Order: sequence, then structure tokens, then C-alpha cells
Amino acid sequence: MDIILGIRVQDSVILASSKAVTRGISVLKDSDDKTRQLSPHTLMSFAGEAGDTVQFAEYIQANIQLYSIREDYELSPQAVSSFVRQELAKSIRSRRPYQVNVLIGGYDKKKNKPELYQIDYLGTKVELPYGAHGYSGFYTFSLLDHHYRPDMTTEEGLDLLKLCVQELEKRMPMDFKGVIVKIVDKDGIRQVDDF
Amino acid sequence: MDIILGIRVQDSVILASSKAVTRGISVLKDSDDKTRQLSPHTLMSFAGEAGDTVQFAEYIQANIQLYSIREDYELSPQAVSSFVRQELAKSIRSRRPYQVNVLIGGYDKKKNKPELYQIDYLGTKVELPYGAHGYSGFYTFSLLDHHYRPDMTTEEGLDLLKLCVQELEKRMPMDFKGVIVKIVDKDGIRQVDDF
Amino acid sequence: TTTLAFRFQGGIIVAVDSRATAGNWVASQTVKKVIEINPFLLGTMAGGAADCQFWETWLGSQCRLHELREKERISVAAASKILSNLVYQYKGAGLSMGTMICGYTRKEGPTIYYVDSDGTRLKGDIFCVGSGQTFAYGVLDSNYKWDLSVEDALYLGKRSILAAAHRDAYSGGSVNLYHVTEDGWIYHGNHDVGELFWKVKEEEGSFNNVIG
Amino acid sequence: TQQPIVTGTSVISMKYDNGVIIAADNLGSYGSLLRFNGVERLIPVGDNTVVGISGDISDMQHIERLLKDLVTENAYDNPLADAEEALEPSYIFEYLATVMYQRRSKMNPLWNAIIVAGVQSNGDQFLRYVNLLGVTYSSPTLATGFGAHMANPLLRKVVDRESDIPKTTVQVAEEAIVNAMRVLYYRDARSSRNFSLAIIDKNTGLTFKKNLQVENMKWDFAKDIKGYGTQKI
Amino acid sequence: TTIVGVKFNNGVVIAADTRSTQGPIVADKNCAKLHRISPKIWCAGAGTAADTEAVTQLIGSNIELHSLYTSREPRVVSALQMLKQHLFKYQGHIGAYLIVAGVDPTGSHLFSIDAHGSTDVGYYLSLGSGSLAAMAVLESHWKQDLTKEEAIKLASDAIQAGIWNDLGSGSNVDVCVMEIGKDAEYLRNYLTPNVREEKQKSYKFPRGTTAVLKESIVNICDIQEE
Amino acid sequence: TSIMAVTFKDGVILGADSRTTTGAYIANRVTDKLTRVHDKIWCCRSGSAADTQAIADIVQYHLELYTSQYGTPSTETAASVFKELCYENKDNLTAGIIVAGYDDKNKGEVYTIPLGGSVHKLPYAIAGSGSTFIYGYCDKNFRENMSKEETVDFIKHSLSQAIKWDGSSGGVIRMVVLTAAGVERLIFYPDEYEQL
Amino acid sequence: TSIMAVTFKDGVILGADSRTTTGAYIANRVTDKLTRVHDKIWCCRSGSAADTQAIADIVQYHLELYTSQYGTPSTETAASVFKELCYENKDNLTAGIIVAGYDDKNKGEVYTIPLGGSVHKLPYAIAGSGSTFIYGYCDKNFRENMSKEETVDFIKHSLSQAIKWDGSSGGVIRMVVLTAAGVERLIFYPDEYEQL
Amino acid sequence: QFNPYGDNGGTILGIAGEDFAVLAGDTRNITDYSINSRYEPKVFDCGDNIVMSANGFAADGDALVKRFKNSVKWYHFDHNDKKLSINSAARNIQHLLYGKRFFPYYVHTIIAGLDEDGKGAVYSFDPVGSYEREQCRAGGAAASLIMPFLDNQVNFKNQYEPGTNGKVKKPLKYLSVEEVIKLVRDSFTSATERHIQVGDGLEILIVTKDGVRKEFYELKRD
Amino acid sequence: SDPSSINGGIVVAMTGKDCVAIACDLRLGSQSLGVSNKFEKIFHYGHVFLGITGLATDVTTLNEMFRYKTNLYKLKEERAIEPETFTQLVSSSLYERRFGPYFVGPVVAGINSKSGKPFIAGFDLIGCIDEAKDFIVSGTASDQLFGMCESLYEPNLEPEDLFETISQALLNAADRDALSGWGAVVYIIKKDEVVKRYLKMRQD
Amino acid sequence: GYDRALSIFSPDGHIFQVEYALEAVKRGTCAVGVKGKNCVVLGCERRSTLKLQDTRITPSKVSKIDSHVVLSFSGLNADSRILIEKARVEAQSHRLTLEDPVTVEYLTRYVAGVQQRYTQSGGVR
Ligand SMILES: [Mg+2]
Ligand SMILES: [Mg+2]
Ligand SMILES: [Mg+2]
Repeated sequence: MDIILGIRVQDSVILASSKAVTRGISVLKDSDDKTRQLSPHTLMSFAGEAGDTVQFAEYIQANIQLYSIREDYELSPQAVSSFVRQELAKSIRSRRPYQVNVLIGGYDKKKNKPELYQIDYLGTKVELPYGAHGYSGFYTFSLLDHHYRPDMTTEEGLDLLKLCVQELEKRMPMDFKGVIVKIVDKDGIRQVDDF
Repeated sequence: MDIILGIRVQDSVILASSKAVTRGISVLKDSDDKTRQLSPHTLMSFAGEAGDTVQFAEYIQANIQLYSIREDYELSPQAVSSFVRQELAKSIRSRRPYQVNVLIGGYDKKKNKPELYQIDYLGTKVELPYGAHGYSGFYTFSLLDHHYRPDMTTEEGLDLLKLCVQELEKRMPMDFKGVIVKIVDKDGIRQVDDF
Repeated sequence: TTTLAFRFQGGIIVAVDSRATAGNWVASQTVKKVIEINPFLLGTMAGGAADCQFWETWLGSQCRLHELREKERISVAAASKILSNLVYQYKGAGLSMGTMICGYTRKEGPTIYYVDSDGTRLKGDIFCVGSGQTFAYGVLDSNYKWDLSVEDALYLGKRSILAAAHRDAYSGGSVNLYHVTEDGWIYHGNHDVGELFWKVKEEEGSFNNVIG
Repeated sequence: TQQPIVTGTSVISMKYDNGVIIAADNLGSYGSLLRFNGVERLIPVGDNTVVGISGDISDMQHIERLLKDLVTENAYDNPLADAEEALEPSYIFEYLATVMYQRRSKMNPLWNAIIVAGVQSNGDQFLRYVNLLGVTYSSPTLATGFGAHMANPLLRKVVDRESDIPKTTVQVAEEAIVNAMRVLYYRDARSSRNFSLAIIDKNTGLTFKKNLQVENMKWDFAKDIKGYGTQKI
Repeated sequence: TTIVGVKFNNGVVIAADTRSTQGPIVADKNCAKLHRISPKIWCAGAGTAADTEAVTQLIGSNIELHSLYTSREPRVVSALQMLKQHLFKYQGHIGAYLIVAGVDPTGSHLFSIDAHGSTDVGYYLSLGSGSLAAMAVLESHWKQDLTKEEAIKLASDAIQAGIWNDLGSGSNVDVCVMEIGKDAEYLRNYLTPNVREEKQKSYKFPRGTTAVLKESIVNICDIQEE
Repeated sequence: TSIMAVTFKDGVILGADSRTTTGAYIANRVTDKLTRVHDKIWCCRSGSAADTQAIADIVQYHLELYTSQYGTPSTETAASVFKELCYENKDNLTAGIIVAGYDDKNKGEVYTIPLGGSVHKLPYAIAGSGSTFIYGYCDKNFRENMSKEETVDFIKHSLSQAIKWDGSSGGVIRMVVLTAAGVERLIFYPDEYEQL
Repeated sequence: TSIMAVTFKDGVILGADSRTTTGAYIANRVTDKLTRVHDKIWCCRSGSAADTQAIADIVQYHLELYTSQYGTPSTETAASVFKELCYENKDNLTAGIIVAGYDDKNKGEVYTIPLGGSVHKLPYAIAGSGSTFIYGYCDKNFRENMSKEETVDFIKHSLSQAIKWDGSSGGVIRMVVLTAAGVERLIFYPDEYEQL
Repeated sequence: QFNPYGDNGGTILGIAGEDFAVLAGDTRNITDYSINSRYEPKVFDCGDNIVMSANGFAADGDALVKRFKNSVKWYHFDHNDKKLSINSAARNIQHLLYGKRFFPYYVHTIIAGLDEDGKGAVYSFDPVGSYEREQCRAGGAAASLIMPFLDNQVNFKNQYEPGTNGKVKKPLKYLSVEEVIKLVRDSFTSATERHIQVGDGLEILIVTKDGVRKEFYELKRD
Repeated sequence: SDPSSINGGIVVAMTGKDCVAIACDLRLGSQSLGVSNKFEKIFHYGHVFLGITGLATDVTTLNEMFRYKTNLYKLKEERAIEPETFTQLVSSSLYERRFGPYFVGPVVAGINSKSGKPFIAGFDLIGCIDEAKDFIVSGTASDQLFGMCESLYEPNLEPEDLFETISQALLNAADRDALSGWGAVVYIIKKDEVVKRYLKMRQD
Repeated sequence: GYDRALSIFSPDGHIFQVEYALEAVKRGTCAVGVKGKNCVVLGCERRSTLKLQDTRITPSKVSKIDSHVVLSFSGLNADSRILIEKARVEAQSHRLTLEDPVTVEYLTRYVAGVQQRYTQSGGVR
């Protein structure tokens, strides 16, 4: 799929993902949720080749849910991101690789810190204050480089995110039909239903 | 460029053309007028390869303006469309052909009839009640086939045109940044400044 | 090819054309593009004819095995996912499918899943697939409401295929209608496009561009 | 997938009233080089079958070894190996046709065109074709390669349909075959003057003729031909 | 296409089949492949059908003007030289494969021409997709000092071999005989061995079977007086 | 093709097979590859039949016009005209020509013009696809100042072997003898040369 | 390469040049192309040097193991083992091998195995790039039941011509004589064979 | 490079009557511009009152027919000599074809017979196994020449009743076996005239409750 | 990509007793997209009728070209051009573009005004004349047309019977071609009257 | 091509062909131009030797070069059409490249340049 954004503020991680799904000529859907909850305090958004994206995301989800039951314990965002990276790093030298890029937003309950990880289909992992995949960063990073502060509130993070989406809606040729926004904090995962 | 539409109603011809201009990655302009007035009662919209479109349109404009001065007489829409077709039919077997598709909307003052001509870059001319170029017809023709009547008013034509643009804005992947609409009737050419 | 399916108050309408072509040559005007998976589930045929036929009757076999083992009707979600997981295993090998898996159960209500040979599986309210899909979308989008009657919904599906059959060179022949209820699907006949076009033109006042 | 290296050209054949005739020249070409001049491309199996092979010679030698092994295998625990349970032309063909189609299906063909000629137990004439693709067909006359284009037209003037077979004697049939071999020598650049001919008759059995030559050739008219148009001297 | 040429005692004969094809489809069942360059110089053509006619008429036109200029009857070697030089200049792109035959004050002649411009001399020749079938017959039955009757028989037999055995050739046999000191006799449809059998059924429709929307008289006449 | 020209005591003799092929089909089995560009200047043709016929016709025209103005041309002059056409049009031609002639001053001469358009004056020359198989035989058996009968035998035996091994060569062996006495054509049939 | 094997009255003789090339560079000018797979069964190698060395080493292993179980193998048997390797691995090999041997029962025998992997028993055989230039010479000059001295001269003269015309062939002419008397190696240098 | 496929030409035609079914095909076998055989049977009796033809690449065609005949044999062994119904045969052939989905049998298959109510039946297959029951179906080289004619003369398409002018269609009256054979012969005679790969002979297999009967007719040999 | 099947369409012509008929469909498209149902492919210059299938720009261009040429012909000759002469003009005009041809399939139909003899002819894109006694076909459904005409046609049909034969030949051929249809026209041509009939057909 | 020098100097430094062209202007019907404060008027003479003339269709003496510029003349009528056509083409060419209509001075400078060119070009008068 197309645009996926992420921003880590003071006490939460915010992920924004486009709603459009395009089958070449036509837009088949304009309400698609490009994300999966891996654990109560860990969310993963994704974008890449059709089919592979959901197949990969659900496979990861199943594995983390299996771990949670076996140990009666939630893995840290860092631990989840490493597991995901290894799967993609394994995938890139397979017969047919997963063509999937992901953002992992999680709140570490031990350290009481939000964390945002950016991983591409090759298995290239980086921890960032804000990140993106595809052409999304080309339009948004200049705004984020200017306005971002590490002590931002969740409301300030959403406002900076709106400015990013407005710039995308102005200068991008494709109509991505807006974004679904989700927040990850100490209380878990919730969706902002008006954006 | 992208979407150009045309519809011939009772007493006028209406042409609608997109405002966007895209240089690959970015949308450079969102207010571009893809049309030229050939004579007081004849308008031509255009879409095709960058540069060639405007070069061709202005070349045609100059020739029709030259004819008007020499004879002190306005050529009929039919006569103008035939001249344009011959230029494109000549062009297609040149060293480097004009990659330009056009719609010609005119009001014939002799017959007191509106006329709409559709011509592609090969020099393929057809007179139609409504027409389009590119993928525009794929989305709009099913609506026009249903609602169109030969005795429609200009206001009814504009309403049917709004329904076509709404369907384009829903199902097309590209953001064409709305359309500029122009009406051609017995009193000449005017632009609808709110659409 | 033109195939559509949409959700509404009274369940699901499925409508398809009947034409099959090999290049410009019209091979058949009497093709069946609705696969009757079982008395409760329907699938549409677009892309590869064999791929859709073979794997959707296979799907019926898997659904039958499920309800024998679990003593319960299979969900549309589970049925669609068996098919999508199967074609995903073959990804790269050259399968060609674009289908809508349609059903109506107690727990889900009326449900439609678009399933693709590149692995895509999407839940939705309105889907339209084929070379004439854009024409059918136009009629659907401008006339669709949730509170359509069964009679009006059936006509909307019939009219939308007609719109595609007229303009799309590779769509036509005849229209096959289906109505999916909770107690199973109901067939609503075969309608020749040639006869249907003139009937609709006169009664509706549409297609004034065409002389009749 | 391979390419043929050392190759053999046309095999020609036809039915007549009491049996079948088959023929093929003794050349093994290496491209345009006429490299090997003593190659036998007709291979008899028992006293009722002759298999004629064109195309790749290395693959021909392999097929020759398969047929040799087939005779050995048929004799095992078979008291009627030289009587009722002897190898028929139809058995030999079907076996080869199976192999040819299987090999093309593994994308590793035996690069040949084969004609099996023989007489069955009940006296019926057998004549059928198979090639590298596993394609098979039967006809009153059969020919491979250039023979298909030049021999068949001549042989079809003798036996044009099924009803012409009882009306065709062995003398008339052999005459037609020998003439066709001469025509192929005139016109095929990968042919030789030396050839082998085999007759399988329901009364007189298998007659195998080696070291035959093309004779009665017309070349004298060449002396009057000068230049390519205007030249007189 | 099958075309042949055969020399005999006092002249030369050419022949051809009558099938022209568009891939696997038969476009015309009774095509005329024997072309006239001049009254007593005829040629048969294979390959691109437009090219064989175009090149035959151009050279035929220039041959006529040459004949008027020189006050002499045209020669086959002149037709040959003009044809090959034209074809060589176009490097094979004009896909004309011709058998040129005729009689002139010098005698009787028979040549073949390839699309690239190569020519050759012979007593018997064949060209086209059925040339191998035809040449098989010619190599089997040709001899020196053939009579007129024997040459016509041999030529038509060679075309028949092409008709029956080559899918590119079919229908009828056309012949043209050019004898010294005589008018050239063009024998159109000399043999007709492929007449279609009567059909099982008549497919004449009842009048009014077809649905009609509009009728109107078309004005083919000029603008009228009064 | 198999072609050769050989100088000897009384002049020069040209030799050739008669086979013309399109692929494996023999399009003409009685071809005349020995071609006359002047009374006692002939050539042997190999390569594209169209190209070598077009070239030979142009050379014949050039030497006819030369003769009308300056009298009989030399064999060297004929070779030069061939070379000019082959060299300047090397990109568009596939021709391998051997030029052989008899003067009274220079006697028998042979010039070979390969693909590139170079000229090489030689005591004898061989060319065509079949020539590859007789480089050994010809080099061992050629002598200078042979008699007419010896030269005929040398060419007959040589082209016989070329024909035997080269599928592209065959038919009759044509020869043209160039001496002070005049121009003599010879022909040898398969039954004769195959048993050698 | 230029290689050949010739049967004669007392047995068989193998012959070869000594040039190994990588393009136009002579990678080895003193190569030994005559290779021993058994006491009196040798081979001549042409084509890929890697392929023919690998094949010959495998054949030598097969015949050594054959000898330990069943006694001395026939030349026909050695040729069959070569064929099996060349035929079954035709897609991956570029090898042209001539097998020559001496039995007491069968005397001198020669088998040639071209690219495809076919087998051909012959009175004599020639192979390699240089062989093309001596097909004519060898066919005219070979006789059956020659003496040792005549056969040495036939091979010397033949490979001399092959070397003269083929750039890929050159160096010394190696020979191996196989008779009842035993195994004799011969070598002939450029100054000797060039003046022939 | 090795090409595992070829084209043997040929044309086949299946028509389903009220209580009968015919499967016809020409007997000519070809490659490029040459004739391999003037009589090479292409339509086969497979047992259980079923006739079959697999037109296109003859090697694949012969392989498929051979495997189906085998499937009929083993159906009898495994299911107590039960008669294989035409619908069951059709589904079985789909699985044979789709089994080689990624290296297909390069043929267009048609079978004919009677259904379990005794009514005429024809089934049509694409190379990879998609199939339909049909009333009328031509296959192979001259299919495009034959089908439009059948639409007009069997289904009476574009034919209306005189006097009404387009308002009333010509009624779809049932055709006899004699009437169908007339249309088959005229179809192939016309195809022979205009398609180079069609000719030599026409073999028709007729299927009724009484069994399978054969008819042969000459075609033009040029 | 293939210029001769971008726009689609068909033409057929037939002879009868003292009459000729020429007919065509009305579709113009951009591959799968149907663009026009009023694109007539039959034109006439005096009493000579010309049908043209293929690339639509060339169809329009050639009509304008032959109108041009037949108008100059008439002014100089002082008489209308005949079918036999016009056939040669079409052939000449097409061949002059031998190595850059118009992608068309023309069909000529008419009656000679002096002899009264019915005449039809067809051409390939490059000028080769096919002058048949019975019928001529052209376009994207030419295979289908060959099949219909070969079975439906019989010689010496009366004008009103010929109308039914050619109409059924066109209609059923067009319905087996994706790029043909959307209406049809039939011309019945006698020595001094011509009738033009539009046919009712399926619009898919 | 015809290259003859028709316009040449004479011993007294005159180009007679240019001077004889002025004598043709002297023969032509009178034309007058007057500019006011906010307008310009062009007056022209029509010789009444020609009656039975159709004044609807007869070429008018004043010609529009563009919508904002006009041209009148005295002299040879056929010659003036060539200058008028060239001027009209140049007016449209200026609009096409400069995206602004010609000034009156520019249009005059062009027409005057064409006239000059025909006084030192070979083969023309
Ligand atoms: Mg060397
Ligand atoms: Mg034929
Ligand atoms: Mg349609």
C-alpha cells in the first residue's frame, strides 16, 4: 500500500496510515486499516506488495500472541522489533521474499517510555523519534525536522501530524483517501475516530 | 495532462478539464487551464504529452486567428475541427508526432446549433453528444448514457457534469485537483468560476 | 468480463455478464461466471476461468468437510480465508483470479470478501471486477443505498451490468442475477442483453445516443 | 534441451499390396560437412519390423540399443518368443512413442523422427510415424524431413488413398521409392548417393538391401546452360 | 503458390495454381498469377502478391515504351535485366519471386528471378511454397526434346502436385503457351479439378427475416435541372 | 560453393561446381558460376548470388566502356574494378570473387578478392565454402608451369574432394580454359569425377 | 587442435600437435594431447582441455577397475566407456575424442567420438579445428595395411598441413605407436615437418 | 531452444440434439504447409456411450484421450461396473487437465453423449480445465468460420418472423438427427473452401440410446 | 498495438442478378472502449461505392483523398468514374505508400453504367486486387464473414433476396466479434436506384 | 533561378526602378490619413469610371492587419495584397512568440523592410 507515518512524543507513539486500496485502475476500498495489534502495548503498521503485507503482519501477530500465552508475559517493543527484523532478514534471501515495510510503535511498561522502530523489507532496523516508508518521508521530514520536540504532548503530536498529512494531500499525485490514526501509550492502544 | 470532458446540450457545449500538472513525483500546479479559444464561438481543450499539448493548441489558435483576419469571417466548428484533424493526421506519420488529444466545442451561428467534436492524436474525428479522452470515459460514460437527454438545459448539463466529476474523485487513483468548466453558446465563451 | 456484488438491507445481490473472448474472437456468450460453491455461498469468476472454477468448487469441498467436522455452517470469513491462503501458496506461479466470495450467516450477516490471486483479501460493501468494472461502478455509486428493496436492488445490479455490456467490448451476452439470503441464495434468471437493452431504453428513457 | 550435432536426413516409406517398403541414405552430416559416409539408419527388429530413423545420430544409437535390449527382454521366460509371443511392429512402435513423448515432457527430447515399418501376425501392413515431440500419425506413404516435401508427392501418385494399396505391386512400389531417392539426391544438400532399402512382405518376409546407389541420373543438359541471363559464351 | 516453367521443341510454357492466401485463410479461390509483360513475354509470380503485379506492370510499361522507341519487338533478356536491377536496388524488400518466359526474334527463353535480384537459366523451373512438390514431378518426368503437348502435360502435372500436396496452393491450373512464330495462347482455368459439391440445404431466407430500423433512397445522381 | 583458378604454362584455367542452395534445398543443380566480364577475363563467383551477379554485370559494363576508349584492359585493371566495388560497398555486400585472365604480354594471371575487398595476386586461388577441405591437398599438389592436361587434372581432383565433403557444393564441374588459342569450355559429370 | 589416429598392418598410430590456446594466446606450446587410459589403449583429445582431462581420468579409473576384475578390456569396451560419459553429459561437455588401441585378437582399432556422443568405428580418423583443412588430403592418400614407416609419413604430412593452415594448431608433432612389440613415443620438430 | 509444443491443425464440432448428440471432425493432420495424413482419426469412442476429441497439439491430444479411456476403465474396477455419466466424465476431465495447469495439454477438448435423463449433451473444455455444458460448439482452426453460421441456423439468431419486422423472433423448433448432419456437412464444406488446414475427409460419430454409430464423408483434398 | 484492430469494424459486399450490395457495421472504438455508434464506413463517388475497414484516421483520410481524385477525374474526363477504373485508382494510390502504408481494407462495389454489369473488388492494405464474382469481406471479423458468405451465398439472387442474405451474413459475423457491431447499414444498388437500410441489432 | 539585377544605380546615383515604382503610386487613387486626439481616420478615393460595380464583394481599400491595426495604400492593387498577406502573417507570428500584439511602429517597420528587400534582391522588381 502507500503512506505510513509514525511519531514518538513524550508519553506515547502515534501511527498514521492511509485508507485507500487501489487495484491498478480503480480504488476498491477507502476505509482499509493497515495495522495489527501484536500485544496490548505494541502496534505494527505496514506497507508493500499486495497480499504479502497482511500475510506477514498476521504471521507476526500469531507468533507474538503465542509467546504471550506460553510465558504469561508481554515482550518489550525492542524484543518484538528484533524478532520482526530477523524474520525479514531471513526473508530477503528466500525463494520469494516478503516485500513488506513496517513501523512498530510500542510503549515499554518496564522503562515507562514510548518507542518507535522503522524496519524495511530488507531487515534494516532503526529506532527513531519519527519515521516513514516509501515517498512519505520526502514530503514530511522537513516539517518534522523543524517542529519536533522530545517533550511534545500527544495533542501537539497530532497537530504536527495534521500538518504533515496536509502537505501530502497538496503535493502527492495519488489520492490516498485520508489516514487512520492510532495512539499507543501506557493504557494501551486506541483509535482517533475523527481526523 | 489527465481528464478532459465534454457535453453538448440543447443550446450550448460544456467543456470540463482538470487543473493539476504533475512532474513525476510532485504536483507543480493546481490551477492550470487546459484550453484555448480558437474563435469567439469555438473552444478547444487538450491533453497528452508535456510541451506538445500547448505548442499544438497555440499553433492551431494562431492559424484560425489568421483565417479570421484574412476573410473577416468566423469558420464553422465543423470547418475548424476538419482543419485540426488534418494537422493531427499529417502529424502521426511525421518524424516526431504530436502526442495530443483534443475536444472542440463550438456554437454554429449559421445553424444555431451547439457542436462537440472528439479528436485523438491519430486524427480520429467523431461528432458526439458527450465525449472524453484517456480513462475519463471509462468512469463517466455509464452515467452519461443513463441521464443524458438532447433537450437538456445548461444548468441540467452542469449538474450531470458534477455527478461525473464526483465519480472520478471517488474511483480514480490520481488527484487531479478539480476541474475548470467553460460554456460555449450563442453569446460566446464564459467560465464557471465556482465548481 | 463484468462481475459485481453488493451488500444491502435484504442481503447480497450478485450480478455478472456471460461473454468470453480469445482476443477479438467471441468464444462464448453462455459462460457461467457465478460459481455455486454450495447452497449458501457464491463466488464470481474473473481473470482465469479454470483457476476460478477449479479452486472454488474445491473450496466447496473444504466447506463441506468443515461443517461435517464442526457440526456448524462455515463463516464467510473462514471460507474466504481458505481460498486466499491457498492461492497465496501459488503466488508467482501464474494463477489469475479476481473473485467475490458472498454469503449470509447468523454471526456475520451479509458479507462479501474480494479475493485476489496475488493474495489480497478485502471485506467490503460494494465490489466490481472485470474489464467493464468502471462502467458498473458508475451506476452503482450513484444509485446505491442500504435501504434498497430486494426488487430495486436486483434491478440496480442488472442495470449496472447492462451499462458495462454496452460500452465494454469484452462484456455482454446475457446477465445472470442472484440474491443471497440467510437461508441460501436464490437464482433470478438469465437475461439476454440484446433484448434487455431495448426494453430498458424504452421503459427508462436512457441511451438516447442509440437509435432504436 | 539440446541441439542435434551429427544428423541423418530423410527416411521414406510406403505400403503396397502384400507389405511395406522403407529406405534411407547412409550419411551422417556434421552441419554442412558430410562427415560420416557409412551410417546404417534402417535397423531391423526380428524378421517382421524395420525402424527407420532420422535426426541426431547419437540419439539414434541410443534408440538402437533400446530395441536390442527389447528383444533380449521379450525372450526372458518366453517359450513362444519366436512364435505367437514374438515382437510385433505395433508393440515396437507404441514403446518408442511412449519414450519419445516422455522425453519431450521432461524437456530433454530424443532429437529424432522415426518411421516404424512392418507386417503384423495377421498379415496386415503396419506403417506409423513418431518424432521428438511425441506426435504420431499413419498414412499409405510416410516420409521425414525433406522426404515429406519431395518424396510424398511422388509416392502419393502411386498410392493416393487406402483403396490403391491392393492395386500396387512390390515392383511398382520399389520403383517409386528408388526414384524418390534419386530426386532427393538432386535436391537435398544433406543427402548422399549411397542408401539402404528394406522390404517387409507377408509372403517372402524381410529383404534387407545394403549398398544401393542412385543411378540413371540426368546431367547432360548442364552443358548448354551458360551464365545467369545475358551471357552467350 | 506453385508456379512452373518448361521449355519445349519450338517454345516455352508456364503454369500456375489459382489460390491466394492470408495466413491460413483462402482470400481468393480463382486468383490469376500469370501476368503479361508484353504480348509474347509472360511471367508467373510468387511471394507478396502486390509486389509481383506492381513490378510486372512497371517493367511491362517500360518495355512497351522501349519497344516503341527502338521499333523492335521486346526481348526476354530486357525484361530480365530490368526486373533484377529494380529488385536488387530494393535489397529484397520488394518480395517478388518470378518465373519469366517468352519468345522474341532471338528465340525462346526461360528464366527465374529471386527477390534479391539473382537470376538463373533452365529448361525447367519451379517457384513458391509448392515448388518442392512441383520440382519432384519435373525431376521425374522431364526429358530433352519435349513436344508442345508433352510440355503442357508436364507443366500442369507439376502444378497438380503443388495443388494436392502443398497447403499454400490449390484450386485450378492456369497455363500460357509461347511458341515461336505464333501468338501466345493464354489458357485460363486449363484444369478445374476442385469444383465444390452441391450443398445439402438451401440457405435462402424468407423475405422480412431481418429487422430494419430505417429506409431511405440514396441520391447517386448529380444536381438536377429546373 | 567450390571455386578455383590456376595459372599454367599456356595461360590460366577457372573451375567451379554447379550447386546453388537456399538452406538445405538445392535451388539450382546446374548453375554456371564461371562468368565472363571480357573476352579473355573471366571470374569465379561465391557468396550471395544476387550480389556477385550485380557486381559482375557492373564490371562487364565498365570494361566494355574501357575497351571502347582505351583498348583491351589488363587483368590487373579488371581486378581493380572488382575491388573498388567490393571495398567501397563492404558493409552491404557478401561476395568472394576470383578474377582470372589472359594477356599476351602478362600471360595467365589470377587475383582473389575476399570479403573485406582486399586484392591478392596469386599463382593459384581457391574459394567458397568447399575450399576449406582442400587447402592441404592443393598446397601439396600444385606446381608452377604445369601443362593443360595436368592443370585440368589438378582442378578436377581438387574440386572432386571439395564436392565430396562440402554439402553446399555439388553437381557438375565446369571449367573455362584461357590461352592464346582462345576460350574453351569444359564440363565433367558425377560418374566421371566421383570415381577418382 | 589437430589430431588423428590411423590403423596399419602391425597395429595403430595416434598423432597430435602440441598447441593449447586461450583466444589468440598460446597458453602452452608443448602440450601432450596423446593420453593413456590403458597399457595399449590411448586417446587423442580435442575441445575443452578441462573436460577431456576429466573424462580421460574417469575412463582410466574405470578401465583399471575393469582390469582388476575381468582382465584386459577391449578397445571397443574403452570406446563405450568414453561414449557413456560423453552422451549422458552432452549438455555440459565440449569434447571430441578419438580412441585407439591394440588387441592381439582384434589388432589395431580406431573409434571416433564427436560432440554429440555418438561412436563411429573407422580405419582412420581425424578431428580438431585443423582437421577441416586435410579432409581432402587424407581421403586421397590413406591406404589400408600400410607399413609403420608409411603410416608415420602419412600422419606427419597430414598434421603438417593442418598446422600450416590452422592458427589454433602448432608446435611439435607427437605420435604414439601401438603394436604387439609395445609402446613407442615419437616427436617431430618444426624444422623437420615445415620443409615437407 | 527446444519448443515442446506444435500445431497439428484440424477442426471439430459438437452438437446436442433432443435425444441424440453428434461429435464431428475432419481427418486431415498437418504441420506448417505440409500434410502428414489425409485420414488420421480424431474423434474416439471412449466407452459408456461417451465420445471425445482433443484438438490442437496431437501428441497432447492422444495423451489426454488415452488417460481418459484409462480413467473409465478404473472407474469400473473401483465402483462395481457403474456407468460413468457424461457429467461425471466432464468433471473428471477437468482434473486431468488442471493437473497440468503449469505445463498444459495444448488442446481444446470436446465430449458428447446423453445425460441421465436421456437428453443430448455436449461439454467443452479450455486447455487448463475450465468447462461448460453447451448446445453447440466448434473447436480448432476453423471454429471462427463455423460458429457464426451455427448461431444463425441452429439457434436462429437475428432471424425474425416475416410481417412483424423485428417484433417476433423465429421460434426455436427442435432439429432431427438428419437435419443436424446436413448442417455439419455444410459447415465443413464451407470451412474446407476457405481454410487451408481443413479438408480430405469428415468423420462423424452419432450417439443415441442404441449406442455409437459412425458416418464418413469425403472433403476436398487441395 | 496492431493498427488494423485498434478501432474495429467490418465491411462485406455481394453480387446478385443485375444488382450489387455493400454493407458495414457502425462501431468505432478505442480497443475495449466503444466510442461511436454512427461511424459509417461506406462512401460513394457518383455511382461507385467504397467501403473501408481498419485504422479510422486512415479511413477518413482515404475517403477525403478519393473524393479529391474522383472530383478532378470528373472535371477533366467530363463523366463519372466507373467501378473498374476506380478499382485501379485505389490500387495505385495504396501501392505508392508501399513502405509506409495506410492500415486499411478497402472494398469497391458498383454497376458499370454502360454495360450494366455488376462489379465488386477487395484490396489488402498495400494494393493487391481481389476481384471475386461472388463476395468480398474485410475487417476484424473477416474470418466470421468468410464462414457466413461461403454457406449463405448463392448466385443470381434478386435485390430483395440479396438484402436478406448479406444482412444475415453481417449481423451474425459481427455478433461473434468483440470489436464489431453497435448498428449496421446495408446498401442495395441497382442501375438507377439505390436503397439504404439501417438494421436493428444487439448493442453489446 | 532568375537572378537578374533589375534595381541598380545609374551614373547620377539614382535607382530608376525604385523611382518608377513611385510613378505607379502617383497613378493610384488618393488615400489620406488624419489622427485626432483619441482616434485616427483613413480616407480613400474611389474612381467613378467604374460603375456597374458590385460594392459588396469588390476588394475594399482599407484592410485590417490585426484587430487593432489597419492598412490602406496607393498604387498597384495586386502588389498591395502581397504586402497585406505578409503583414497579417507577421502579426499572428508576433502574438504567438512574444505573447503580445504588434505595435503600429513594429508592423510598419516590418512592411517597410519587405519593400526595401525587393529593391536589392536579384530577379525581383
Ligand atoms: Mg599454426
Ligand atoms: Mg493444396
Ligand atoms: Mg459489449
